[PDB]
Amino acid sequence: ADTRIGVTIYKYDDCFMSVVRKAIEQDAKAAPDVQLLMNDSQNDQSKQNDQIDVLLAKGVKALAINLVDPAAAGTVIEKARGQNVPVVFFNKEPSRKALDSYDKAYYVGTDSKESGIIQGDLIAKHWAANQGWDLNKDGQIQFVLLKGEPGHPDAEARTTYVIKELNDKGIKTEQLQLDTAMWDTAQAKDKMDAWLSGPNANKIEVVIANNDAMAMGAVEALKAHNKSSIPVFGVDACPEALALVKSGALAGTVLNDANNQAKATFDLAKNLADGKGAADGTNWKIDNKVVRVPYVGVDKDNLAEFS
Ligand SMILES: OC[C@H]1O[C@@H](O)[C@H](O)[C@@H](O)[C@@H]1O
Ligand SMILES: [Ca+2]
Repeated sequence: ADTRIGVTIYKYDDCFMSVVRKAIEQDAKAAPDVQLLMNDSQNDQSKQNDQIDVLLAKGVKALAINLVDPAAAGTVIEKARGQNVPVVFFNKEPSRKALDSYDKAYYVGTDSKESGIIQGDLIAKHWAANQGWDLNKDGQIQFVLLKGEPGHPDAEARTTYVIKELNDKGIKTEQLQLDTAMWDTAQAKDKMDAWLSGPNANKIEVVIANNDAMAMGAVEALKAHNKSSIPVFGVDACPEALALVKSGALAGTVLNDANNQAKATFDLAKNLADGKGAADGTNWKIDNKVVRVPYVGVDKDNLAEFS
């Protein structure tokens, strides 16, 4: 009969996870034997926990879980273990210890630091090509940074590695501001607006955001202050962001490959639901229960390949 797979998305109103959610539903449409039970956890781990209980009570044969809280992986694993059901975590990466605590736990995502390195290289390229961006002519990038959720592996790695990569390439940096905007456009717009309204706003040379949603908020705040001359960099290559790379409102971004992350999540979940090896009949390379999908930098010079 039909194989039910339970899926939780941490919040449907996340740009990137909306792409992933839709892609996984398209993938399921192409598997006549599988029924997806899709849940919006509304950015609340307690809601997600209850949703998982309901899915397990409905007899799902696998779970695909996009955690609200990464630290809740253990909690979720113990729920799955109660039914001896496999779980494919995706996009918010559990700790190695959590993954190793249950032989039926897997993870699909990315090499988080790669996105930071790529973003840093993009900034380095554009900085070298636009020395007018060095407003105070000190040879250093005076930056502000809009961080994702504290503790989220992508937020932590993108924040560390964008700056490390710039510095390693011989570009000194001065952090003027850094705060979280929780992956959200409105929070980022308000934070950027505050920074532009504070004393020494005039020192800001480059805006770095851990994702496109926050970058797009910054773009709007810059526009409101007639400061669009300041470049903004993001991560994801969300559809709206690519339009802004085209228009010049966004200086660069980094494709976070939602389509392939969705496909790997679905393929592994379906195999595990069927009691097969996770990668059976696929080309996915699973390394110690993890699949990582490459990022790719995007700017006007290669936009034609992504538009
Ligand atoms: O967990 C959700 C987050 O995942 C990250 O990989 C994406 O870059 C963000 O846009 C998204 O908000
Ligand atoms: Ca400078």
